[PDB]
Amino acid sequence: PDPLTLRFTCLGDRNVIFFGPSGRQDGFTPLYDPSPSKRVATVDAGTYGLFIGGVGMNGEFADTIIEEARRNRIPLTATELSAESQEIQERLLHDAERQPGTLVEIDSGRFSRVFARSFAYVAIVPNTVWDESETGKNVGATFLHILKPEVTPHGNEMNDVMLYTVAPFGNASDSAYNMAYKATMLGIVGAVSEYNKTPWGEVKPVEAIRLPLLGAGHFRGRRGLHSIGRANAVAVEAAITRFDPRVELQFMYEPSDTALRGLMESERKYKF
Repeated sequence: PDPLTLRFTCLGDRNVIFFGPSGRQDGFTPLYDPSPSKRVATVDAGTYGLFIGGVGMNGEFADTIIEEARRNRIPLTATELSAESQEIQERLLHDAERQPGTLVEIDSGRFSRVFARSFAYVAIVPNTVWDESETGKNVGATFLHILKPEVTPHGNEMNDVMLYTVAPFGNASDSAYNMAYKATMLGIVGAVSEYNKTPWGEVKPVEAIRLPLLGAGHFRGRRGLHSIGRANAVAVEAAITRFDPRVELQFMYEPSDTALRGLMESERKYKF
């Protein structure tokens, strides 16, 4: 996948990477590289039920974790990972909702074979400023996990951080959709910002985040991809402005290049 790099003055003159098509179906970008130069945390396009598994990118995350587990000789099945990830992330979201804008935490490594430590963060309490009936439930919920070495992709120490986030369903009205999308992006960037400030951030910082086009695929419903590119672009602008982060942004590939086009439009709008 060609890492196309473009500078954005609307994002404080930051370089953003937009991976081109890979050899895989629909040019799907790999979750993690076998030989990374920096610590990239990839953001799982999560489900409203908060499990790791199933289909789409979420399924690829599960397959990757399970394959590495089997490789390192651990009895980990799809149902184990689905249920455990679900349990941990349900509990953490409850804690996160008690204290919006704060990074909450539990030592999952004490009882898990997959997760060493687990975090959560919400910019806005779900179902308060929008209705979960149109967006889906647990929208904006953002989780960050330090993976155990025995499930770390490609067995590389630098690939042992992942994120998991829940995007708004596309059939939500524009007003609610855009608002939820921004809240979600704030959750991602806020979680990283807050996490890098902790002692864990001294040892295992997130130096870049690899993002899909959130809300795409199965979460689209009837919504047009253009409206999603714009929602993402504007959400990214607000998040960068809020946290002014050092973290590098990378966007995974999908055939319509909507993530790129949305931000190109934001750049054009900013520069004129």
